[PDB]
Amino acid sequence: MLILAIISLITFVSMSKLSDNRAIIRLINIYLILVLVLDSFLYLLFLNNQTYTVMGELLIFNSFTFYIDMLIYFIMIVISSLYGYNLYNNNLYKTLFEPKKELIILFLINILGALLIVHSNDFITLFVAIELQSYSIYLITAIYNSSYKASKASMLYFFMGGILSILIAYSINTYYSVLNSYTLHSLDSLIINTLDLNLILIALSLGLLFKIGIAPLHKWLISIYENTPILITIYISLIPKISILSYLVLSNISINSLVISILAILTLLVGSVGGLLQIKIKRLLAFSGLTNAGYMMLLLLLNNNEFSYLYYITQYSISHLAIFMIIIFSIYYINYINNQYNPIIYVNQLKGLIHDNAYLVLSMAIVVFSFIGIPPLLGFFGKLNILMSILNNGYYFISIVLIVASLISALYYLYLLNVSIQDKNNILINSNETVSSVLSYILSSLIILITFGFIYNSLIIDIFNVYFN
Amino acid sequence: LRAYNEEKELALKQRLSQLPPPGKAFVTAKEAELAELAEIAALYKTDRVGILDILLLGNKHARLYRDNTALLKDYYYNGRRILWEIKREGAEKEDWVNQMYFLYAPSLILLLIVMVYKS
Amino acid sequence: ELKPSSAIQRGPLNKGGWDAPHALHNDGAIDRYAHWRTFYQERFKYTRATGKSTLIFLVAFPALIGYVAYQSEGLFEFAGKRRGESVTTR
Amino acid sequence: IRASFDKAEEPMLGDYPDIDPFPAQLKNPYKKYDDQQDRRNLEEPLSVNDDLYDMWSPDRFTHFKNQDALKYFIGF
Amino acid sequence: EHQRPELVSFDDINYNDHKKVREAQESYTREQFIRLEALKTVRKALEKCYEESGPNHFEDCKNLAEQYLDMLPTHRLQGYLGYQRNDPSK
Amino acid sequence: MFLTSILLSSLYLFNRILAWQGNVKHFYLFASNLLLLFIVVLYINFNTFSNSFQFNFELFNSLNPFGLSNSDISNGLLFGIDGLSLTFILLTVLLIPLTLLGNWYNINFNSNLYYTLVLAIGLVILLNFWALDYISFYILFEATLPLLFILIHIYGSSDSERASFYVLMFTLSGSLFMLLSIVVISIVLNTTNFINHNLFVLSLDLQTIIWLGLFIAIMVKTPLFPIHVWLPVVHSESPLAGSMILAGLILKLALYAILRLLLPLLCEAQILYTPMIYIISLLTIILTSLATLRQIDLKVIIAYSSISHMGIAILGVCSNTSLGIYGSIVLGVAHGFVSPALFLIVGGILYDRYHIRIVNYYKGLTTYMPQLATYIIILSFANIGTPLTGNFTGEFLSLQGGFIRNPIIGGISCISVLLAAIYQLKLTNKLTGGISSIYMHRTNDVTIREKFIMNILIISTLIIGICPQIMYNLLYWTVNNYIYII
Amino acid sequence: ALFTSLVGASGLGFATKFLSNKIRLKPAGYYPLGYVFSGVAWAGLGLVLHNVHQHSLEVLEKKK
Amino acid sequence: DILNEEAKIVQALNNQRELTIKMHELKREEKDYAHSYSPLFSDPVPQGGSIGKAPGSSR
Repeated sequence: MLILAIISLITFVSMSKLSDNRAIIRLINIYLILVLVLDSFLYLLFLNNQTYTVMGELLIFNSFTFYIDMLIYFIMIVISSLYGYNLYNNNLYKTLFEPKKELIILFLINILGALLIVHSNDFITLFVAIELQSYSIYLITAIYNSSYKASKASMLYFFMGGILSILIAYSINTYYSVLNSYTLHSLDSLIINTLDLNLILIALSLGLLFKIGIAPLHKWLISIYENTPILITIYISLIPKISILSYLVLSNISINSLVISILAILTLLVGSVGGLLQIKIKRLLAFSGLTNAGYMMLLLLLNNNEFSYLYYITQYSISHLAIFMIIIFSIYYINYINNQYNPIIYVNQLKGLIHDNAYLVLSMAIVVFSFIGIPPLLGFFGKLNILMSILNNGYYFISIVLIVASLISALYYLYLLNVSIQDKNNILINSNETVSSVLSYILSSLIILITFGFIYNSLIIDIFNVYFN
Repeated sequence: LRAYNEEKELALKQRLSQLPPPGKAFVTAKEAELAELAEIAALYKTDRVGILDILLLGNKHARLYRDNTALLKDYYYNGRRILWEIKREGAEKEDWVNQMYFLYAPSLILLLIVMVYKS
Repeated sequence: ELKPSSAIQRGPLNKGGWDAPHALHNDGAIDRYAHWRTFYQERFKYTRATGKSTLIFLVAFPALIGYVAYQSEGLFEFAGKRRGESVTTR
Repeated sequence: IRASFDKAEEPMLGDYPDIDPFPAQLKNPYKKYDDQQDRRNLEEPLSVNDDLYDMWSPDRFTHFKNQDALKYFIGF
Repeated sequence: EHQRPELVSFDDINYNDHKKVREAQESYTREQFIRLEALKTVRKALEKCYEESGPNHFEDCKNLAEQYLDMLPTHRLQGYLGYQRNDPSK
Repeated sequence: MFLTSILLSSLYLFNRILAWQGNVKHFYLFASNLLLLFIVVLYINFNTFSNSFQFNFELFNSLNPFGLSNSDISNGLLFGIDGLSLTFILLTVLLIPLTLLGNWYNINFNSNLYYTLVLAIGLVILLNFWALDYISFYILFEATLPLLFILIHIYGSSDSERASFYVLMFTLSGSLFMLLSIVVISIVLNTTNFINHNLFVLSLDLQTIIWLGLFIAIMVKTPLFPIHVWLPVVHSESPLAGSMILAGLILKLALYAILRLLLPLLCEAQILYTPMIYIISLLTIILTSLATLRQIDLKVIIAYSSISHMGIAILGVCSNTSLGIYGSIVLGVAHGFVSPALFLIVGGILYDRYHIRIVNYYKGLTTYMPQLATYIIILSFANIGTPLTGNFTGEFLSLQGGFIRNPIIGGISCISVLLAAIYQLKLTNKLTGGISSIYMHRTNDVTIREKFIMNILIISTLIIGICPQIMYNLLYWTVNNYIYII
Repeated sequence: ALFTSLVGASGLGFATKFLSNKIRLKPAGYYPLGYVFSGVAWAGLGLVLHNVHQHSLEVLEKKK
Repeated sequence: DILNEEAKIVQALNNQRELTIKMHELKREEKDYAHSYSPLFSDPVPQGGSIGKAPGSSR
């Protein structure tokens, strides 16, 4: 029902003025909510990992991908809900965070692009959809055009996206140059014995992966993720992660990969140490985004990992999502604002956040504890079940470099809290306006999920056991 | 039935609004102001709370009570740090001593008893 | 142009509470002594004396105890003996 | 400055003044300091390794030299 | 009341139900205390031999004294794990 | 219906005490005090005749996410006790209002924050001893750490940033290496349980490396030699109750963990590997206790004192003998008594009076506070390990058990009685003697509450010192339950 | 038990309004009617999720 | 009574263990074509591109 939304709504936006831009996004917010609520029951379409191949050996719908298919709608409700609702009713928050005319169109185009990867059996549908989401992120970076860093980052993202376009296409071309298929029934543990399809599927993997921030190709996504405005990055550091990683975990095309393991080690190492000497918050946050995809590279190596993947996805797409919205709240209390597109940069600027409220701080504190695996949190059991999959198949040195990465990570995650609870010398006593209710209520929801998410630890394991097998 | 006073508590803040700060109230090293204030300090001791009465009421009454008791706590202890204040008698027991000598210590003694006889 | 909203009315923080009178006349020499002490590691370096200490207690002393413990592992059995019985197991 | 470890503690300090240590017990008592209990005037720059030159430091007998007195004891 | 629950071996009790396993652990435990009480009682008697004897305790209760010193290595807590975690004749 | 309505009433009572009173400092004490009577009535109906775990319940089951469950299939979180598990709860609950008492006239800044935090970390370490699964024991083994980190960073003395960092850093370091072995045994056995595992064995080479995980977890948490990095400089900037609850509870919690986790399924590897323990154990006694003698900060001496007992405790743990286990428990409960009273000596009384914890300011304290000086000295004498205080009663049994397992390591271990005394009396006489220092105005004496905490803690040492058998009616199972001398 | 699960899910919703007020710098009880709405919706998820889990278990029972 | 309670609990946990270990075997079990790909079209036989087809291509 994405296309059924899009074809109506672009007619609707074209027939609309410029002041309706909040209300269209409010409509799409409620729309995606009702898509999830009124049609949730399609998990009943299987009972024993019963997998459908739809549109004739082209799409693949299954037990697994239905989850990510729900997840992207769930996060898009939040992202849309940022736009459509004011933060405050101020002059500042209407010359900041005012969406463009075409923006909400480009999101559902991107969600079409993201879903047509995870549901794709064919390499051709893969290629069309990665071009689709690449063009999506090209525009969504370049749409806030009157910022020099925005256009510079759009070009920067563009050329590496073009290299990975041609590299994935060359991998598909080479796989076709040795085989007359494009699907993945042609692997089936028999050609792997007798044909060197290692290097070709490895080169497929690398080309798919280097749109993430995989550490040979390291600095450029980080330069994007700071040169973007503070709003767009909370969308574009999430969707290209969980789209293609759900593809790559769905089809384990590189098992016992010598290449992916070494790159996973180097990913965790340079992300953890790259988070260290940095005072720009978008940097720090993007390196967190790197190391968590570092864990994703570990989950790429295994065989039959649909638990630890999906659980760490719904971990990450809540916690990583929510810490942005916390520092989106935090820019009201700061004392210096530059850069209309990108108000906070320096982590120094939220120096006295606890003498503003205790509760945004506590909510920030538990989610930054959620990145480091603090055991009563939902963020913990992700790393726990990763390691229950790691030593399941003997990635021993990978496990100990995971521990090194977790400690060196948790050093810089606490740097936020080192800043956040200190003296400020100029404390708030009375603000006139409040924060718009249900916008903040979403953050309350997303944080009670993280704190009280070990409640449904048992029931998600039962749903895992019945449905996914 | 410890039901506290309403209108007196309304009138208490009317006195409080005219009062000088606690950081002033005893910086004068007589009783032109001392005689009223060290009997205002008895209103911290006067014990009108309402055991059941606090349950049955509203947040404005609670906030008004809280500001009252805060300033009464101030003027109770500040002139105690200077000098009712001009007295010297240790008969005021303390705050914590209710639920520790009557709960904590006898339960600890009971714990000692049970550890002896269970042996 | 971009300054935060006027509806803050922020006030200065207090520590909260009472100026206790200073019951201590601090010695600047004693204070800089202890502040020199508690951050010793920020100026620590390697010398010959450092190397002597870390030769002994980091390597040599545990190797001495390792020569004691593994060589004398389960030898002695001092439970109840007799005049003439062996004391060890080896 | 004085002892072996004292000269072996010199290159650590960066901003300490490096005074000469001297046992306060071996200062005379008839000078009138601030701390008559410790023979110490108030703003006195303390020694690096103070507590071997405190009054609370051990006694440090002064008649025989240490290395010399060791010979007398082993001779007995 | 002085109850007497039964003794259960660790041989042939099918180490899957917690009932028989825990009963066997407690049985081998409480019986070991019964074994300990022999040492305690003979000590209580041996000191009384020393009390009455004066000088001739050397020849009065030499057998009682070496009885104590023989019982000493074989009367102590020894753990139910050692018989539980292993099997002799294997 | 009724048990639900209890909480439904109590939260409303809580909201109205929030409304009328400003501080819930009274009602925090009121809850934590009733926790005694709760646990003591649980102690009354305790069956001493059962190694069997008595008060069992499950949380977070499938069939009941929120609450109690009675099923034939259970993946939840088990809870239950015996003895060993029990006394430390009893160590806890007679301690936790006291530190909650400990800051009564102290704070004067965000109190409803601070006392909630102090009570909350203790409620976590309550259920640490109720836990029965490796997951369940782990998941509140670091639920401490959030509200420990906040409690150190705010309310720190000075340079508390480094202190709060280290109490995260090294604890988290050992935390992960605990979790490694937890994951390995949770996929080999697929039972996190403190019940089933006595039935299970491992191969010797596997049992080697999982011990290598768990042991350098506890090497962090009970600080052996590559750790006690953090132990000085986490006490030395901690606020009062946090330092007290650390040295009274967290150390003995890891001491409980090596009894509970390691020993009963590490039977076949630890007989190889106790000399590896004993090298490090004797070393972290001798080296730390010698390092006490040149310490300028006042609280840091009591910190290294808290090392020097646990070094004795763990060799009695791994003594593989009877007296070592019982000595380890009585060392744990006695040090959890005597040590937070010493933090009342440095951070409790004195730091409120002068805000400076340097030793050299403080001499001649007897002349203006004699009835402080009494509580100075006899508490110090308890820290040495005089008899009639339980400290020597623990020391003697544990030194004896360590003498059993290897006699020469115990013969050099015995000098710790000297080495504990050297710094303690070197501190005590300098605090006691001489003229009252010129730096020092006469301040207020020991208050009623600060007499009162000391009155509880010293008598709690003396009860065990006159009779260590006051708690023997619990442990006598677990004195047997962890021996593998076949 | 279904009702005991519902009580916990509605308690989660009560915490949602409780947290949201504290970011809005409101008091604890500011807009009480919202505690009803959050009291339903999260409880509604506990309606759905437990109805999932019921429907899970029987499937396993039909494979024996 | 307490031993009966623990009999129930330990048997519940062994039911849990022998639940999960079996479910792990249920993961790594060889899946049929009907579950793995489309349920209908039970053969994988492609037989595609039928306009210029030649009699004799099946084998």
